[PDB]
Amino acid sequence: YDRAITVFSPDGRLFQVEYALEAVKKGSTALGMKFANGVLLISDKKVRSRLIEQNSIEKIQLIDDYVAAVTSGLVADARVLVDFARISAQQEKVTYGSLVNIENLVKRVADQMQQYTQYGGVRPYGVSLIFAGIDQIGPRLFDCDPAGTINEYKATAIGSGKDAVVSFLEREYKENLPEKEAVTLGIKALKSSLEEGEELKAPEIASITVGNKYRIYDQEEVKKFL
Amino acid sequence: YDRAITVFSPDGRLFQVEYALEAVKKGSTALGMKFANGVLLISDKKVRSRLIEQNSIEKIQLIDDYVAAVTSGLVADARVLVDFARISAQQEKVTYGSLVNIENLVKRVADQMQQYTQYGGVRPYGVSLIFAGIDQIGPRLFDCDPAGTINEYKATAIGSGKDAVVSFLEREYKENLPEKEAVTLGIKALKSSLEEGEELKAPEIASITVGNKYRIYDQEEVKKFL
Amino acid sequence: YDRAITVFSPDGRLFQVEYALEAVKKGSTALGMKFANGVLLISDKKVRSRLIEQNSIEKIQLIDDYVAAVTSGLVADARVLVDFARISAQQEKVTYGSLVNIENLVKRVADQMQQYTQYGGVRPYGVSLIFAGIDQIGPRLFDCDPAGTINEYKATAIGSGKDAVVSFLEREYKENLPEKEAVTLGIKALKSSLEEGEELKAPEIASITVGNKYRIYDQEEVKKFL
Amino acid sequence: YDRAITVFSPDGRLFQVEYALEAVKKGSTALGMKFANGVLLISDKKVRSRLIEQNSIEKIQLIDDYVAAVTSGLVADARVLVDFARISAQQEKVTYGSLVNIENLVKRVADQMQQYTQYGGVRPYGVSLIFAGIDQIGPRLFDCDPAGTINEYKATAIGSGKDAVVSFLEREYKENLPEKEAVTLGIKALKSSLEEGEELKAPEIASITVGNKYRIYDQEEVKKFL
Amino acid sequence: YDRAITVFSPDGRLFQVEYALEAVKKGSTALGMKFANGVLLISDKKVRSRLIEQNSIEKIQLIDDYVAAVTSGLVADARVLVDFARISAQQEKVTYGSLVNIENLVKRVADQMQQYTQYGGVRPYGVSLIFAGIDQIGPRLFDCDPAGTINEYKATAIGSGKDAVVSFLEREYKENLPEKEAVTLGIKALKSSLEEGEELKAPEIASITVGNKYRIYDQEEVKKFL
Amino acid sequence: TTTVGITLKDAVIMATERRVTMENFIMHKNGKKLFQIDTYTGMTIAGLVGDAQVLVRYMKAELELYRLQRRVNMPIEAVATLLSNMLNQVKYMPYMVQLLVGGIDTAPHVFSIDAAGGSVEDIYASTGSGSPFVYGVLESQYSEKMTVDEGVDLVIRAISAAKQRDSASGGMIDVAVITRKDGYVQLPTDQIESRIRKLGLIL
Amino acid sequence: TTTVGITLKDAVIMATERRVTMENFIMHKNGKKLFQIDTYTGMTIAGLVGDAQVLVRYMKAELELYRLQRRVNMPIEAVATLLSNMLNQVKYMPYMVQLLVGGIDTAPHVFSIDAAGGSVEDIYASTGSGSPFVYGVLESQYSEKMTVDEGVDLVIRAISAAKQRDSASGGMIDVAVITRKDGYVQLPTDQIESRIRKLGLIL
Amino acid sequence: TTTVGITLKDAVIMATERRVTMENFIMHKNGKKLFQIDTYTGMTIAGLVGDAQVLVRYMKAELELYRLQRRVNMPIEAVATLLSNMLNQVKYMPYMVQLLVGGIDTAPHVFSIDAAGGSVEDIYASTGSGSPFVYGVLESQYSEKMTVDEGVDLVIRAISAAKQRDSASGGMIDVAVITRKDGYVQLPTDQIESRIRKLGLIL
Amino acid sequence: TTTVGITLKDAVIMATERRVTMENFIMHKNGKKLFQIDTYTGMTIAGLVGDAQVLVRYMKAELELYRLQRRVNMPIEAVATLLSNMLNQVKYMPYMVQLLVGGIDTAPHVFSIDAAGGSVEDIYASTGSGSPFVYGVLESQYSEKMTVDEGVDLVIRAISAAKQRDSASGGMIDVAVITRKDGYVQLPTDQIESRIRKLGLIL
Repeated sequence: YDRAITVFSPDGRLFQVEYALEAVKKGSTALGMKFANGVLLISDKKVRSRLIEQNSIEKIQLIDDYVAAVTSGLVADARVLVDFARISAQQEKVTYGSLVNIENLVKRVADQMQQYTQYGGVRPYGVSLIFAGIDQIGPRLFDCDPAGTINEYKATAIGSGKDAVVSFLEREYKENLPEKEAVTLGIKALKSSLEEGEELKAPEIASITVGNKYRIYDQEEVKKFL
Repeated sequence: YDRAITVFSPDGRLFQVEYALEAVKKGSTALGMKFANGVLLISDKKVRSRLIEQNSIEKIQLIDDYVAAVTSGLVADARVLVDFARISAQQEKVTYGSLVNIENLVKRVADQMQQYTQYGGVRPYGVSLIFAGIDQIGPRLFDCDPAGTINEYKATAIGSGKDAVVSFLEREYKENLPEKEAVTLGIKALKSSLEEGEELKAPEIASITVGNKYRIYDQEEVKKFL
Repeated sequence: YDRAITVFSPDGRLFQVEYALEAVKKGSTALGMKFANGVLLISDKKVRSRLIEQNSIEKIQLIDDYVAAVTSGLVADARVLVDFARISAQQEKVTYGSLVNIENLVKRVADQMQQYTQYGGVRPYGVSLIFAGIDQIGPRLFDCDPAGTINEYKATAIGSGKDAVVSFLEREYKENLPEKEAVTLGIKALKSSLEEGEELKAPEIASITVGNKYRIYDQEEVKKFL
Repeated sequence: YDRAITVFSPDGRLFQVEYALEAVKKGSTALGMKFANGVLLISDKKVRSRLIEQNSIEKIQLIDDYVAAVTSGLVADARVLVDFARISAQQEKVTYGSLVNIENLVKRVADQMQQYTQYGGVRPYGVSLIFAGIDQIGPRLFDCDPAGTINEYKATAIGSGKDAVVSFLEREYKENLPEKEAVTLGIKALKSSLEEGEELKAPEIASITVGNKYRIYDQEEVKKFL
Repeated sequence: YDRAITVFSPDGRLFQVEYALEAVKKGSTALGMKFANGVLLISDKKVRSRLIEQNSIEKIQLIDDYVAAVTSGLVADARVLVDFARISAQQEKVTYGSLVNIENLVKRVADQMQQYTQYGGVRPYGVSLIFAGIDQIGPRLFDCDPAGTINEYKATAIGSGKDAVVSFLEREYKENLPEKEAVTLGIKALKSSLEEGEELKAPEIASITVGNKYRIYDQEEVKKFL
Repeated sequence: TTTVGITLKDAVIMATERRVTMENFIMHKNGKKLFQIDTYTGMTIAGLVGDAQVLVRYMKAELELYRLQRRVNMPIEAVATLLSNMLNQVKYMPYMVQLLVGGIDTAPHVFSIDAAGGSVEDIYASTGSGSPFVYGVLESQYSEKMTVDEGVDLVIRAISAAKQRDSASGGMIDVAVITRKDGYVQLPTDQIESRIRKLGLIL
Repeated sequence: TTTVGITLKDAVIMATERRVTMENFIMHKNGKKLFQIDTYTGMTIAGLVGDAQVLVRYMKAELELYRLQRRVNMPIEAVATLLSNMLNQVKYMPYMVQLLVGGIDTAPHVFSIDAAGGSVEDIYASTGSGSPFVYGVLESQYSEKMTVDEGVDLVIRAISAAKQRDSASGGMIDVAVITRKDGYVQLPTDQIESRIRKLGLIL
Repeated sequence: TTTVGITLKDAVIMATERRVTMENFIMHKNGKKLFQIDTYTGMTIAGLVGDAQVLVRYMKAELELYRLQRRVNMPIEAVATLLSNMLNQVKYMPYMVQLLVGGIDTAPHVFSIDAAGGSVEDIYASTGSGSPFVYGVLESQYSEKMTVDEGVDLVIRAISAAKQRDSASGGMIDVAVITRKDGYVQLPTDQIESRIRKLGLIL
Repeated sequence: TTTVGITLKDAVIMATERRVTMENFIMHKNGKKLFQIDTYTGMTIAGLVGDAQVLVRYMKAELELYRLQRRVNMPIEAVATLLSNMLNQVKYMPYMVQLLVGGIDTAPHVFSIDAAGGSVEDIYASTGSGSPFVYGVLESQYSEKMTVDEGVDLVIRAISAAKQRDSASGGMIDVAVITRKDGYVQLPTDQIESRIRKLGLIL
């Protein structure tokens, strides 16, 4: 009786869209924030067993050398959506010659998620993404909902550690901030949320300053912040 | 057993259409009215947290430099429908060379919503819009139903604050009115409905006078009316 | 009522993706690991009756002379997926002229599995694969999930003997290792898991060292390691 | 409620594939084995009434003058599948000019059965086949599952008399054997299984020796072996 | 719960194929047999009311001047299937120039019935046919199942009077027989089955001798046999 | 190139030369233009090499599929009708080929099909560049009361005349007599050389 | 026809003539070849009239849709890239047009696009039938240290030379200077007549 | 260009020149026209460069997919049949190429395929612009009782004659003998220079 | 137009001129024909301007998508193979372009691709209208034991000879040396003018 397909509720809620949300609550936590002349992404990396190749497991996945993405939720839907975002960004680079606005990219990706929200006979994407990068406007930082809702943030998070992080970031975040102090604030945010395993880890962190390209840090630099 | 798919009731009511209309009762309230030589839209902006980028969150979304739109309900369906309205308006600007009547635009958008009302295997749009702008005829102000119903108003509203606003506007609205007094009346309408949070906010307000283009107000001017 | 189709759960889990997993737990166990200058695959071969042609039953199925594959789960889905992987590798050899990275191949195969995860009216593949081989980067070793999840490993397993093997390989695996000692470690792993039939068998084992091609061992050499 | 469509079970079993199996257990029994320089098929022929044309009822259906087939299960699916195997073999004789390997033929037929296993809205084939013949490699003998599973055998059976025959053939089969003694062993196998009607019949038997074509025996020769 | 759609049973039976059979058991009875140099069809004609045009009601429907057909079951499916058999025979007369074998025709018609057995969303044909005629091989006489099963008979029947006729024809049928005595035997068969209305009727009877065409008898000749 | 097909009492004899050019420039002194299309009929080749070999492959495939479906050999009228319908479903991207199919089913036939699919029955036919020579000698010497040896001698004299008086034909002749009794038998080249040396057409 | 586009320090000046023929037979002594394509860039016309006006309509539509989606004006490299991809998706049923788009975003540009979609940056460009005349006078008199008035005087001298020495061009010149400060301003015809009478090119 | 392919007792030898033009204007003095298509057969090139390289890529792909599906090498008749069907599925937008594929499976073969897909067996074949020269010297000196060294010497004499008497061919010869025992071995250029200096065809 | 690409020891040097015509009528004295296609390889242009720029856009896009999927740069054989397959999927509505792609991955290469997609490896190559001049001087002066400065001096002498003896080429030369160490570096025009004034090819 209680509607498990992409149709409406008698109060007006999409149940499968909820159920793709709370899927994304089970994912790996991730975070992004803007700093003085750019934007950084910080992704937790819960290395569970010691068999997995520690280096090549990446959640910060580049869309272009000026737009980056990190994800949470179903990792297969994540990889397919990041591949669609890559080919959409490259089609914009073909057609309009340059990537003028990252907002067109996140809106096309969100409308792609909307199309599977909308029609019947296909489940939504159980995946939530944040995009980061610079453009003609400046450093931008989006979010992406399984519903297709986008919101531009100064500083946001995604994944299982949503609420504790966004509480830390409504309490302690400042607007313009140098990069070292900003990423120290981000590691403090991730440590504030992830105090249930009583150890944080060595996470993976990436940044961009306007005029430059992405500097994903190696294993050795991120341990010096920790 | 009480029919949750786009088919008919034994009294003759479309239940999914209904249930999408009670979806759009949960949306953000918005309002429009005609004044002496134009039309204004006023959109409430409930800035919930302090993390969201206060400037770039827009509900008054332009379709053209002579037709504007503001929405309520599911924001993803809103964004997709506004994008379809933009490409439909630009196809009319290709084919017929000028936008002679805004009524063709709102009728094509409403028929696009009707097509998903009609066929099976797709839910309707859970979204409600009002259109505003000038044309060869004059200042126009439409509404758009999830059923597809359009109605041309002198002054209307949409969203959660429907009933209290339309009661204020059957009580106190006048036909021909200068712009400053009209937008003061609109802020008084929004304050009359939204007296449950015991504070209104700084909303976003936009207008057009015939012969001119859209003057969306900045943050500083709207605080002087408030 | 507990959702047996590719749609979401109220906690946000794909039930058919689980049910295609735990199908793959019923399969034949298999294993791979990296050694000093290459990668080896070792496949258990439970020859049940004495009628089956002992030689030509193969689970280590070549995709190319530089990428190999071994599988577990539903054997028909395995054969169809290996055929799609072969034609995808050969299309890459047409289009880009050489197989530069095996990661493109495993990502296309995993997205092919995702496409049947995603849409309705088709079941997922009930099959799990690991890929091995060398490229421009070096010796690689992937996994493939019925969800579509890929993970690059130093050493991994698949099939019914998953947990006991991965426990042995978190206990006793070393990174750089000569080929004879590495395949002795692999046979010890398979014997550690398969101690429920109180005999291992003569399994089938294959390897590659960078610069060379695949040397699938005959029946006579694998009995000397045993 | 216990899963009747081609989707998965919570233990991971395809129930429609099972139900097309145990349909093929109701079929008429058949058998094949390899001998010294070839392969033979022997098909039981339960002539029920005395009205049916005793000669032209054939369950040794040639695909080519170098590949033959005998079936069991639903006879209509059998005839359609044998027709598809014939046109696939003749398309290979067009395209590659000669039938080099019978394995390509049985793999295309098995993938054709897999395609109706896979998609929704079509039942699987309720039919099980074994293929026999010589090629560049040598005398081959396959099996074909309603799942699509193929297995190359030295000696196998299919139909209602599966288990008793395969028990006789694990007990008493020898690898290299002259044709008269091999077909005597086959008739003894069929008599060992079919000892529930207390009479065997005159069955139909066919063979091929490498370098030659098919010699389907007449009615008079098979009675001399009996 | 007991599976009314074209899918499998847990014992392996197609229930809709059964229910299309036992629909064909409600039809009008009909019969065919081979005689010395040809084949005859005899169709019962239960003229119920006295209003129906006695002459032009035909069940013996010609496919060609060398292949004839008579049917039982759902008469609309009968007419559609006979029309498809006619256009298939005429396409063979276009392409191969002559009708060499009637077996190709009955196999194409049976595969056409198989296609609606196979796919979902369409019911099978509730109709059963027998074909008769001469070719290069000789006088042939087929049957056609709603499953698609064909069987070549010396002498067979179809319709409601199946069992009593086939009992008479296992008791009393002879192989080579002149035409007058053969059709006397056929009328005796139809009278043996239809002894429940205590009158037979004047049925319609047709024959062909090899080298000649069809001689459907008039009303006056069939009353002389009766 | 040249072909020949001769129907006599209870057999039909076909033969071609073996020289493939493919340029002006005779390039292959030993090709193959006479094909066994079924166990009781064969097909000759007198056109563009690629198109002709594709037609041979397709007709081998279709006749084998035919016999395997019905357990009866195809009539010669049926194979020429099939070939005509195939060649005439595409004539504006046509096959530049002049086919000739002969064989015996209950009576021997040899049929000719041009590039547009015109099938026509005749008791002796020929196609190719060196065709009017063998039509001349067949018209002058042919009688329908011949034996198989007289028929194959007439064939060898015909193709030898075409070789001596044409550029496109040449090379070693191969001949296959197809009859109802022995089935499709292609004569070995040693017997053909013996017949040439017996008739005295060697130089 | 003729066009001209000149980039100077902090502005870019474009102008065309207005004479449309459409036959030999000059038919319209007052057309329109200079179009405002966006609030900071414009587009000129030097080709077949129908195809050129359809391209103007499409580019007006696409740039307005662009600015309405992103709230930023389009870069000049982006509009020439878009126009090149549009013209080169169809070149075997091509548009017989020679377009020229200029404007200022953070630095002034004027770009030229032929009928096959070849975009190329240059500081002064021209297209049309009366093109080599204005290239001659621009090569002889043009310097990049000019002001806006000197630039528009050079433009008027150029198009006046093209009118005096070409048949296809003619009629009243219209000019629009597009700069970052004042935006797109098209000069009224009275000021253009004043500049012509000041330069003394009237007869 | 020129190719050569020679079948002897238990091996088959193929060689090409390496000079690619692509214009008149010989542009590349070291190309690649001899390709390993499988572990026991190779393919030569004598046509349009782009079409020929695309055909080499496709046949490498298809034969590798073949061997990986069936664990048996492809017969030479099968690879020529496949190539003929591919070239004859499109002949009205055809590949202007003259292919030649040779190799050994149970007996050595070398096959020739023109642009329309005419496959034909022969013991020695050649294609390209400098083809009749190597056919002349192969006809004059070739015997089927040669060894591998005599065969490759005959090949080098052939291609040297084609270089001395043709414009399109030239550059350094590369040769690969493919046999059943050693598999596909391409001779190094030092041994080829040693054979040239031993035969005395250097200047 | 003209291009040049020279492979030396541990680097590869490419350069073009900058003059675009687009008519006879040289129209743009400063174009762009040398493009950075990736961080370790570049692509030159010698064809129709629109088609060539569309191919540059597509290959920039595809190589960036490639590196972003696999985190490895594309091999030069892979980029020429991709470009050849793209140009040969459409050759009856073809791109009238003569491309040349060079770069270093583990060893420097420079490849040439014509309008039909013929890829071929060579150590020095050139395309365009003024191509045989630079082939002449490269054949006369080029040695593979040069340094980077000697290489770029040879390049400047080559393109200066092509400018002095050809109409289609001309304008200021731009050169970019791509090496493994410093990556893609395009030389500034001041250093190029210094090398011209040092070699004494100025007038």
